[PDB]
Amino acid sequence: SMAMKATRLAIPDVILFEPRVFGDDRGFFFESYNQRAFEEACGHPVSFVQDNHSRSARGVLRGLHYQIRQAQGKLVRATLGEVFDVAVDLRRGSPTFGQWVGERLSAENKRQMWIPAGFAHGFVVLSEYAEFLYKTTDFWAPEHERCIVWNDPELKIDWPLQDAPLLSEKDRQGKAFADADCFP
Amino acid sequence: SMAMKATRLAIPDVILFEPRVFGDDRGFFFESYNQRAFEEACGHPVSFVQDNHSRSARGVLRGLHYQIRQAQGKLVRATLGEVFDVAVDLRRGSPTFGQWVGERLSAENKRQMWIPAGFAHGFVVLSEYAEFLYKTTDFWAPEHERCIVWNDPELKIDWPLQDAPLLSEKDRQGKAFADADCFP
Repeated sequence: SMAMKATRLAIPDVILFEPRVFGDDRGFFFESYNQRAFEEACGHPVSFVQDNHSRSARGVLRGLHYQIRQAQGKLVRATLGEVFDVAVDLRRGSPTFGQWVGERLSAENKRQMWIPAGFAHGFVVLSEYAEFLYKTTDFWAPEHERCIVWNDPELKIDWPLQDAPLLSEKDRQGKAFADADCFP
Repeated sequence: SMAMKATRLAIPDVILFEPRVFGDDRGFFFESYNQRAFEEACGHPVSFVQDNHSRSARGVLRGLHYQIRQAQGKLVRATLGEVFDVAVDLRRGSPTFGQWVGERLSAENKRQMWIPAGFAHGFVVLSEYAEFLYKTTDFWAPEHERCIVWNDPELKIDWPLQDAPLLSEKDRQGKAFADADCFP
């Protein structure tokens, strides 16, 4: 069925993609996205309207973000460095509501995650510096972004970390999972 | 067009040659290679810089070899015994990427295969002993040879075998087609 690997995770709708590479470390070529494979993989059509690119230093943790209005699916990867990327299922009635999955994505391993509408998203940087890019199905609007605090006790996420995250004020002020409005 | 038969296989760039023989089993003469016929057959110039000769016993399977750097076309035959020789297309964008073809080459049938740059190559010995020789367009460098495991499930190669291959450690440690770096 492919020519990039696709693997459903503990939470099935969340998918990990692995591009096939051609060439080697001194020259290589790879497909970072293929509408056909991606749609066959996720089982439905998708339109990406915005691409976002960011750079953040070791230990920066941007996180537990999601928009309830102007909801968005996100396809994320690391073109530089290594992050641990996390997805939380906040879908009304989901059998896996309140569950999370996480994976290391890096420029070396070239892995990506699709995180559908209805999930909260986050990552922490593990390398000296990380460059993160994602494609979304709708635009990032601050007036609509909610947040769940990274270190929430019930989610009890396994941050491969071992040093306090450098968080933004906003993310520090994150809501407790218990108090979090979730997705219809 | 000839005076050795040339036949394109299911994967067109891979060619099977059959020399015309003169004489018989108690004396015979045949042309194992003719720059002119070969170039007309394969459609472009070729230079061969190294010839390799090997002897291996029944069931030895040396395989799924290719070099991405110092890439090589290979023209192979059996001067003694019988092998089943296999070619796998690993060319970025090839319509037949991930496809394979195989043929029995022997000292008796005198058949040969041209396996261009961009393919992985392998053979298993079917006779008591086999002597294998090939001409390549660039030199065998171990520091560059990659390998796909002979019994890969997706390639699902039809090894006329019926007994476990005696493999080298290296070939045992072969990569899965899925994880294999391929040719730009």
